[PDB]
Amino acid sequence: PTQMRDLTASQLLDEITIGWNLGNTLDATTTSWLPNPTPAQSETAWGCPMTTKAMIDKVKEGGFNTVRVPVSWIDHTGSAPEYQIDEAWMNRVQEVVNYVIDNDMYCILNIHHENDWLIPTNAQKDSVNARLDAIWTQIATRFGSYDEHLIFEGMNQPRLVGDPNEWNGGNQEARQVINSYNQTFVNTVRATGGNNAIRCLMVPTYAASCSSTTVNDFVLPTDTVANKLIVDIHSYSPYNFALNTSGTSSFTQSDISQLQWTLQEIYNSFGAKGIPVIIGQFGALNKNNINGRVLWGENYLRIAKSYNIRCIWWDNNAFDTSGENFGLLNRGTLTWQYPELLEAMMK
Ligand code: NA
Repeated sequence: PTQMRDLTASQLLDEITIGWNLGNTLDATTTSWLPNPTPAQSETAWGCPMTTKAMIDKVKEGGFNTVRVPVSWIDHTGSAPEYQIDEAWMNRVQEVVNYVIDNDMYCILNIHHENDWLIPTNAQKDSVNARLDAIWTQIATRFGSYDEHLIFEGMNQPRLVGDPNEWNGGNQEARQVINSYNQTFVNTVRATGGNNAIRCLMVPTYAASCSSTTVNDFVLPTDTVANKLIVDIHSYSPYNFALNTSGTSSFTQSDISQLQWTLQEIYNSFGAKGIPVIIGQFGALNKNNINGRVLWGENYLRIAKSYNIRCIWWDNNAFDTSGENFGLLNRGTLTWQYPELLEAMMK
């Protein structure tokens, strides 16, 4: 176990500058077509090249001092009830985490696309809580020796898949059950002891969404140490410009006003109430609209800083694919594909 400062979440978040997601990488799943992938088969399954320290070096040089490492464990988790995590996968995750930690950066490690089993209903609650404890015990034990620069995030976007309001707050039952899942995660990490007793921990709302219904029903977990919990909100806003592939590519003054209200709501919901909050995912799709995204990006970061809210770009290394093109660092050439946009978010 390494020497660790006893920092509050607010103090830790003030040392972050801006963050970068290693997207569509260790979070890639193959569930429907390749059971039991080896670590490399998963990491490359969605088209990204295998990750290198040189990549993270470049992220740091670009002005980011924090990397979120989204990790999907489902394809690497054994049968119930032991839910043994494949040793080779745990080893590879640790290698990538070390690319960040060895760069003196902050690192956020989570569980990501677990929705096949992580279902927020009363019927599933006991079974899901049992598996959360099984896997977070393994993960927290492997990484317990790390200092304050490593943050555990208990879940990504827990939600009611298939429900008419899946992406609209679900139902009250789902929002309340997610409170139990967040509490189990905190309980499981703290029980491993050591540095994990005072590590900062991140928890999402329903779908990591900030809205009246997800905020109203949210219950901050009870903890065994003071001021170590952080809420993660994902906010690809304004929606029509930043997230909707069939929405406008123009960014207007009205969009600036909407962004002001949206990020203000994140602050008023959590930071204004003594709950530290981070925007763990944000971005704007490539719509062949560099001038629009530059104006969007300058205003997003300006407003975020005015509420002291840190932001983490979702970088999925996709530029002109058939899908969501949120790439920023071209991993194939180790070059920034849209340097104007990087500068807009670093100024
Ligand atoms: Na599995």
